[PDB]
Amino acid sequence: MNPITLAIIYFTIFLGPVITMSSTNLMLMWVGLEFSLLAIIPMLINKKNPRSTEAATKYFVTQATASMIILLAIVLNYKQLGTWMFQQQTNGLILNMTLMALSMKLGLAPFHFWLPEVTQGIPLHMGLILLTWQKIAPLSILIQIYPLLNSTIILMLAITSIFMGAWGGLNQTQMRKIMAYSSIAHMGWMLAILPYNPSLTLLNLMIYIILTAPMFMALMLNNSMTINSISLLWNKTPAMLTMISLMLLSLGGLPPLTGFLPKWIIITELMKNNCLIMATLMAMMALLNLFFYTRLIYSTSLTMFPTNNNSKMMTHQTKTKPNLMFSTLAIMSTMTLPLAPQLIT
Amino acid sequence: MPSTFFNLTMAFSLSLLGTLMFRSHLMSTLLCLEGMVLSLFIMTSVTSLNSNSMSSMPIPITILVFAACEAAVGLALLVKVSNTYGTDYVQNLNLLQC
Amino acid sequence: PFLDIQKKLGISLDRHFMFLSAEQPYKNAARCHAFEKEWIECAHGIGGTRAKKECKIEFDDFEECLLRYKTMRRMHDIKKQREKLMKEGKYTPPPHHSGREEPRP
Amino acid sequence: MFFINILTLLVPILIAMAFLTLVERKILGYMQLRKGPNIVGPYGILQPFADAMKLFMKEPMRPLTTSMSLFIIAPTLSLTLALSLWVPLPMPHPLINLNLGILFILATSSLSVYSILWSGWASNSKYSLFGALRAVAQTISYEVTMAIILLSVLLMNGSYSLQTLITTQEHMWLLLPAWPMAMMWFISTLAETNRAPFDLTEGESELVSGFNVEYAAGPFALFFMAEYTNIILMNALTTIIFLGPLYYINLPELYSTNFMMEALLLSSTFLWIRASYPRFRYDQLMHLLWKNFLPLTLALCMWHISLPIFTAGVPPYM
Amino acid sequence: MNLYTVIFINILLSLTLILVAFWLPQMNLYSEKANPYECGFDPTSSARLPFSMKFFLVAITFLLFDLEIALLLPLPWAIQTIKTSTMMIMAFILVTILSLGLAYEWTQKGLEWTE
Amino acid sequence: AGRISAFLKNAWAKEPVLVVSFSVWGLAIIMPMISPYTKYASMINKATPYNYPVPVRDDGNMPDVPSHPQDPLGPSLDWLKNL
Amino acid sequence: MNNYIFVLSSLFLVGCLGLALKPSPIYGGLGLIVSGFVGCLMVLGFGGSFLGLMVFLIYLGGMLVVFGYTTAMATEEYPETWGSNWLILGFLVLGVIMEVFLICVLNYYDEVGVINLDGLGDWLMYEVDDVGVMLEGGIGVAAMYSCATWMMVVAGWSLFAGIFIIIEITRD
Amino acid sequence: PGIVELPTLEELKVEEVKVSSAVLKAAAHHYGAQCDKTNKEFMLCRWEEKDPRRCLKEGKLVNGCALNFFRQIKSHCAEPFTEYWTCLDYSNMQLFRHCRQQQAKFDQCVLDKL
Amino acid sequence: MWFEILPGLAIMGVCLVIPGVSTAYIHKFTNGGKEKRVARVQYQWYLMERDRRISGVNRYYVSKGLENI
Ligand SMILES: CCCCCCCCCCCCO[C@@H]1O[C@H](CO)[C@@H](O[C@H]2O[C@H](CO)[C@@H](O)[C@H](O)[C@H]2O)[C@H](O)[C@H]1O
Ligand SMILES: CCCCCCCCCCCCO[C@@H]1O[C@H](CO)[C@@H](O[C@H]2O[C@H](CO)[C@@H](O)[C@H](O)[C@H]2O)[C@H](O)[C@H]1O
Ligand SMILES: CCCCCCCCCCCCO[C@@H]1O[C@H](CO)[C@@H](O[C@H]2O[C@H](CO)[C@@H](O)[C@H](O)[C@H]2O)[C@H](O)[C@H]1O
Ligand SMILES: CCCCCCCCCCCCO[C@@H]1O[C@H](CO)[C@@H](O[C@H]2O[C@H](CO)[C@@H](O)[C@H](O)[C@H]2O)[C@H](O)[C@H]1O
Ligand SMILES: CCCCCCCCCCCCO[C@@H]1O[C@H](CO)[C@@H](O[C@H]2O[C@H](CO)[C@@H](O)[C@H](O)[C@H]2O)[C@H](O)[C@H]1O
Ligand SMILES: CCCCCCCCCCCCO[C@@H]1O[C@H](CO)[C@@H](O[C@H]2O[C@H](CO)[C@@H](O)[C@H](O)[C@H]2O)[C@H](O)[C@H]1O
Repeated sequence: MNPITLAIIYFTIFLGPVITMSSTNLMLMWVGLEFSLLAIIPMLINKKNPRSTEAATKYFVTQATASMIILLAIVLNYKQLGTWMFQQQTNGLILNMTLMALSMKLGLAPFHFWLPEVTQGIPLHMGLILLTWQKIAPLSILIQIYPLLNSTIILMLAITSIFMGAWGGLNQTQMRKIMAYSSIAHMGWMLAILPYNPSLTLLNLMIYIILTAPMFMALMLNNSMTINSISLLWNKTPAMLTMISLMLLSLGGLPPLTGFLPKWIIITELMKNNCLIMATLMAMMALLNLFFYTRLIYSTSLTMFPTNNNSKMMTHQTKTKPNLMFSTLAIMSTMTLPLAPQLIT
Repeated sequence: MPSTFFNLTMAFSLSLLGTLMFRSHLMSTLLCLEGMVLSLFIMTSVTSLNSNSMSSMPIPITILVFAACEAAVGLALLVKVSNTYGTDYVQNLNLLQC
Repeated sequence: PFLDIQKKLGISLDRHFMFLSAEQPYKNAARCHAFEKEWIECAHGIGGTRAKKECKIEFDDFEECLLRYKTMRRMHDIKKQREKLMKEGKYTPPPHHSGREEPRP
Repeated sequence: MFFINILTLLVPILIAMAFLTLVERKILGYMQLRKGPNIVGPYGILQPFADAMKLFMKEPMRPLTTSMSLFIIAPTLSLTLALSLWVPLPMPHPLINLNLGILFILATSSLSVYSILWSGWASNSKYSLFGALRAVAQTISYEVTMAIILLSVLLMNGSYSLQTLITTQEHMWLLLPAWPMAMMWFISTLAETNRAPFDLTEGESELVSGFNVEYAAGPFALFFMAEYTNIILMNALTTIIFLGPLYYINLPELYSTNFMMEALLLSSTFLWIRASYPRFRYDQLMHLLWKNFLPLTLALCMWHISLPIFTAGVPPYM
Repeated sequence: MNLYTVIFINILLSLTLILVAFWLPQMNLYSEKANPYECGFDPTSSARLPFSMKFFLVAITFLLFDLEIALLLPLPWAIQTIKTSTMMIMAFILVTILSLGLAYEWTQKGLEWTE
Repeated sequence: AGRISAFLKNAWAKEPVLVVSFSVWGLAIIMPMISPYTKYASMINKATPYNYPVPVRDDGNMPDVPSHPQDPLGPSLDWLKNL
Repeated sequence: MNNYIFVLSSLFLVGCLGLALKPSPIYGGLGLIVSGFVGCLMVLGFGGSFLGLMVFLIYLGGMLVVFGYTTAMATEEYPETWGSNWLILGFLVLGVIMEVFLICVLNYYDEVGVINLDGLGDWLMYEVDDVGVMLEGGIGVAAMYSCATWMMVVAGWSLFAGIFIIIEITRD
Repeated sequence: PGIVELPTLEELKVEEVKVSSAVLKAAAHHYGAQCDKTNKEFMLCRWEEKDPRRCLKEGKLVNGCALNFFRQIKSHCAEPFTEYWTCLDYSNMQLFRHCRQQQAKFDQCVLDKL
Repeated sequence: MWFEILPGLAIMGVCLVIPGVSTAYIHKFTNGGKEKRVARVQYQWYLMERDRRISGVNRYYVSKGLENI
């Protein structure tokens, strides 16, 4: 696409969440959700082949249906209270329908089946955008109404998302699905702590973003979609194995990496509220994430899979990637646990 | 007013049922997404008129503005789905299971 | 908001038509402007949790003006009790309720 | 007394519609160096009634492949909307006084495109489907400019009420401050009413008869009555908007007589145009409207937004 | 009420002419009369098959421009505001981006029909 | 400065619709800036009295608020009669 | 005339029931026109005018395009109608039975709260400035040019971006 | 919870100004400049009090002055006034601009006579 | 010749004047010899309703002037 289209489309993608985040009125929050939905569509389907077209279609009908449900909440609330914002007096069922619709937009299970497939049909950089920047708008709405959310709905969604994300990711050889199920599981953690401490949902989002960004950038370095494709990194970009491994352990919540901090503080704050049972199952199923992250580490940095003859040409050539952002996000996403007290508050 | 919102709200539910219960054509599911926009627009219009809130009457227009864009973007996608398989049947959009 | 930019810059992109009692074109009050203006002034500065209990009087009145549940109930009871009397034959409406008043002015 | 007032609207219009078919055939005649009808009655005056009677004794068609519900609905809708476009017209006092009459005319006119679409689709024939998909193309062509042209003219008028155009044009036709929009408005009305050189939905040359190829008898008669009623109305509307007839509150008979003379004259120019030009290609109709009229109409919309502002000539709300 | 009366009267006339057209003529139905028309030969295929739309991009661009009419139609009321500078500036920009959007599509061969 | 005239003459010959469209578009943005009447558009709209002019209680420190409407004080529409 | 609004909302409901059963998009586009028209009449009954005619205008142009797309992309040999299939015909009939039941039931257990059949018409217009002048919905919608100019920026940008969005989506 | 206090039907009795709108509109400009002080106090009462029950005295002085104003025209300028509003009544919007000739005669009666 | 078009053009002319003339007169015949009152805004509708109430015959067009006070 020509530079005018990129400027218009990339500005609109950026504009959406900023409108949702800066808006007092609910209809303007909805408007920002529409900008993101509309402008991402051309980006997703740019390569125009049978798979990205299905991906851009499944995404549209999912996110448009969820939009209509959110709008119904915004309108039933204006009927009940004559105002364009949710109040303590807003009907209970109005809030729950907003929650289910937004979770449908985030990809939280059981409204999750679309996310792994859409992430699979699109290029890596748009998976990065979809799994990161596109989550801030629905989440910023939820953080604005956390005093009102029914915790029983939120915890069932979070428990479901942590389980389904673990089980789903355990069966995947496609990296883009492993990233989608990774996302689903982490959204479970952000959502579980939402009605209690919304600040910890922002900590878990930010740490997830700076872990998920370099991971995509790492796969975008050689355009590697499979476990066998990523297994050739020792013979292609061996300098990358040291930080891919840590980021994967960091995404797994293993100490003493930055990714342990979000799970650990969420568990700590959940049990300040006596949320013992939910917290225990959440931490016990987060163990399953580490297993299929460990399996990836086995295939890439801790063993050498067979390589092919044509990869010798690849070595004669010179790469201009990755950029200075990959190194900055790799270190901060793994070696920042000793700064934990400065991140929570 | 009480009886009207109940009928309008049930109208929105029927279209949400229509959207969530696919048949063959993707175009038919697009028309249900317009049944929902029409129900929401009529509710907002009646709410604003009944309460005499003139400052809220811009809002029903924006719903139509941001509903057309979806209808346009939805129809644009339906062209790409037809250019691939020659129909708009949803059962064809299933490559991504693997 | 989540990024109080409008408040920081001191502008108002959408803050000025949030509720019924907001400014209307040609100074046309909205229905229940009096009640809402009371409720928003009651619950101002004390926070949402205090306001849910300490401005329950203002809110339940605004809620009644807006939705009129009790008003329709009450007028349903008067009309239904009159229906019962008239079937028995113990009440005939006045001339001014049966379409024969001396109109004012 | 209101029912009698419907009679003195729907009957004179229907009689005037029929004779438009006779005037069309004789003006086209003399323009082609012949005489047109002149045997069926004195100078053919009975020819319209013969054609009507013959069409309603002709066997009606129920094709085996046809979708009957829409097949029948479509001609019924066509003639209903043609007659309904008339009830708001102020001449100089309208039968039904609407605040947003102009929108009622825009909205009713658009809905009548569905009689072409549904009939063509319901015929389940290839030539009738070609005709329907030209109705879609023709509407996409003229709709955008036609609404904006009205917006430009109504910013000198102050409202969407048709009866307020009488008062706007008390001292001058809107044709003078607005002749560029009248020129573009006039061509739109030829496209709105499927009139040559824009008879693309019918287009006997390319499509045998277009959307109504499978229609015979009385159902086909209703389509024509609708087509010719619209011609009078669109030219009657153009007479009110742009050629404001003389209005004296003491002589309402003057306004009607002057209104009629200009409406007849504009209706003739439709017949004059049909005899003079070849038919557009329906792809070229879109290019005419989107690449010529639309750029000019947007500029005139911006001209007429600013024009009342920098002359302090804002029309009154009432 | 008048506007409801006049339109039922219009509908009843259209209905009444429809009934007379079907029950007055003498009808003789047989299969070869009621087949579809196609210039004297049998159709080679049903008329319900897909019919490619060579102007589809203009069709959906009509929708976007159709809603931009819905934003300009309040102008007759809007020129009654005290904030004339604002009303005018918003109006000029709105029409100008519709024009800028139209120019982009025109130069991208978007108004051209697909061959 | 020399080639433009050649272009403009060229466009004016073969594309007057666009040359007319740009001129009218650009002429509509200049005319409000330079007209000596653009200021009255707001004033006339402000001088049209839809709502009732609710009177104010005369405390006693109102020396420039008329008592009776036919007083020599208050906003006047002479500029509009003689406009 | 006391049942007037109730009937319009009942017709609106069916139009969306027929729409939800999803026959051929030729008929689904017919239900949206009749629901669009019915819904237009509701906004008129409640005192609207500009909002009534606009939603009718906008949905008239949307179904024109949708018709063009149906004949090109969403058409099969034997288009389905509401009577075409016995199972759909069952749920259209049954769907109407349910509303006659839900309205009658819910009217029995509250009598006023939701459906107040006893008092249809009594509660349509609540207040109205009887000596007003400036009250048309057009004046409220026109506030986008002065007071809620932000509404128009996002609306204009939405449409402006959409042209760029669709040209890229449909590009070859 | 409280009992709304309503005035009794004999608290609401006044002498009515039973003239058609054209009659009021024809006399509207002079009446605004003659019954102004009485009129201007009722409106102040109404916006200050926000209650119709609290101004049922100022509002009966509105009817007091409106009737006096018409009695002064029914005793000095009855026929110039009757030609004017009878001509203002004809128009369907009761527009002043169709009666500038009768209007002048009625003005040149109140001015000289009153 | 060409003037043989006139017999039909004249019929069409008479037909197109009956609507305007008949409606104007019918309005006067059903509104006491006055133009049918137009009500664009609520204020004008209020005046008609008040005129209907003070007429004494429940018709808004039966005006009462100074005779009545
Ligand atoms: C990426 C964000 C940063 C850039 C910010 C946005 C400003 C960009 C300025 C550079 C603009 C260049 O963008 C310019 O776009 C036009 C269309 O508009 C393209 O031009 C295109 O249309 C013209 C129309 O005559 C034809 O030649 C052809 O169809 C095609 O080339 C140019 O090839 C490109 O040079
Ligand atoms: C305030 C405005 C904010 C603007 C925000 C801008 C965010 C930055 C966007 C960066 C986009 C560039 O990122 C994207 O890079 C990838 C490579 O990874 C390119 O993507 C590429 O994928 C593969 C191989 O990589 C190629 O076969 C393909 O043809 C090409 O598209 C895209 O063409 C480019 O768009
Ligand atoms: C209960 C009365 C109240 C109204 C009920 C109707 C509400 C609206 C429902 C709209 C959805 C219809 O739900 C319908 O579900 C059926 C399965 O049953 C699915 O339909 C699918 O299976 C059925 C059954 O063989 C086939 O006839 C159909 O052609 C096929 O598409 C679709 O997903 C949806 O068309
Ligand atoms: C990105 C798209 C941008 C392209 C479109 C740009 C449009 C820009 C239009 C600028 C024109 C504004 O023009 C401006 O009009 C206003 C009011 O109308 C005038 O303002 C004047 O009149 C107003 C009332 O009308 C008075 O209250 C004010 O005190 C006085 O200054 C300005 O003197 C003139 O400069
Ligand atoms: C597309 C299909 C549309 C069909 C929709 C249905 C149309 C019929 C409307 C049914 C709604 C209720 O219709 C009618 O409402 C009135 C008041 O409004 C009810 O109530 C009426 O009778 C009751 C006693 O029973 C009395 O208080 C009084 O006379 C009146 O209120 C009636 O019992 C009911 O017959
Ligand atoms: C980077 C992406 C965003 C860039 C594009 C958007 C730029 C903003 C343009 C929209 C500007 C709206 O500008 C905003 O208008 C509103 C009303 O319209 C004004 O707000 C005003 O509203 C009403 C006016 O009756 C008053 O009651 C209120 O007190 C006053 O604040 C704001 O003071 C002004 O800031």
